Amino acid sequence: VYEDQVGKFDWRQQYVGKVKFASLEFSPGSKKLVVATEKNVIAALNSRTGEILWRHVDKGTAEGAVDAMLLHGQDVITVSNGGRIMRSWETNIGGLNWEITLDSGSFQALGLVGLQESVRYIAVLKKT
Amino acid sequence: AMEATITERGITSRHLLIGLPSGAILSLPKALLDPRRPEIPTEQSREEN
Amino acid sequence: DRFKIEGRAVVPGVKPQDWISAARVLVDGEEHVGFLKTDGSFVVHDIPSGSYVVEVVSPAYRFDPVRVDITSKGKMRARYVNYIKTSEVVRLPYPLQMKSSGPPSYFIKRESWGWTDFLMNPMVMMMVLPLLIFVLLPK
Repeated sequence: VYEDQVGKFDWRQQYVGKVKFASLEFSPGSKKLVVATEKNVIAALNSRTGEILWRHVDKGTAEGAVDAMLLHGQDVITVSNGGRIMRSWETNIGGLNWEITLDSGSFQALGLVGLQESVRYIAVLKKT
Repeated sequence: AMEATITERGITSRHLLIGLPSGAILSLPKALLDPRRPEIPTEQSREEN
Repeated sequence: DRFKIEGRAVVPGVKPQDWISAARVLVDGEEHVGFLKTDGSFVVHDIPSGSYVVEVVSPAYRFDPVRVDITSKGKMRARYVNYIKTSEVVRLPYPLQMKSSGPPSYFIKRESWGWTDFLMNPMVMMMVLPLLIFVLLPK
């Protein structure tokens, strides 16, 4: 019976948290709009329509908070928690490009370092 | 999360709604989780309900 | 002392990148959460010693949870999920390879009554004799 009445008298509205680190890059810019909120959820809105394409929720008790968020041409990099686990996501699709573990430090700043031509490395400076 | 369905008069059944980490909400009857559950199948027990 | 668990999930068909969208894996359920790669693999770090159940959560094709035992020395033993029994049932290799059976049934089925099957009614059969008798009259 449930298949017959799909959406007769039911509805779901999807929301996300307060916008903390949102970027407005993507020179092609079809509809992509990335937003990383303060509730350990990273979402992707649409400039044209406004719906959610892909969103991810890890944590929310006390850990997994987003600290910094950098953006390359097609790949987005972000650091969770406080400098222990770092994962890089994509914008054309939704998923994980690569992951990296860090040491036991205090995340203060990160940046991009280009050797001669373009960015090849990311630099992460901790307390010591 | 856990909750119970509450009706105005209270003639229907009492279903318990339970949430899961996945997101699906499952409703189970209270009759299954009844304290009057005999260990060994008893004649009158199996006869009544 | 902290360890890491990695695994690979293969869908029978479709596209791995199709199924990666909105796909996560749980180790306890709200404590440790892992995310999948572009094709498919769950890699989880920052874990203590103990026993945990790995389950891939998806509104789409579902997966069977697998019990994993972590030792302090560094031995990893995976078993079938057993609640009534608490012994070793079947031992399989460590590189988690979950095989989703398919879409779980979310809606129930309701069937109608067949034309050849409704002729078995106590009332429908008591009309067929008058129907035949009245048909044989003009013929």
